[PDB]
Amino acid sequence: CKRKGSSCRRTSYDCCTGSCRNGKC
Repeated sequence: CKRKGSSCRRTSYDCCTGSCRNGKC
C-alpha cells in the first residue's frame, strides 16, 4: 500500500493511512 506523504490515486484506496486528495496521500 501507500504511505502518508507519498502519492496515491483519488479514490483507488491505495493508502494504508492518509486521504488520497489532490493525487497525494
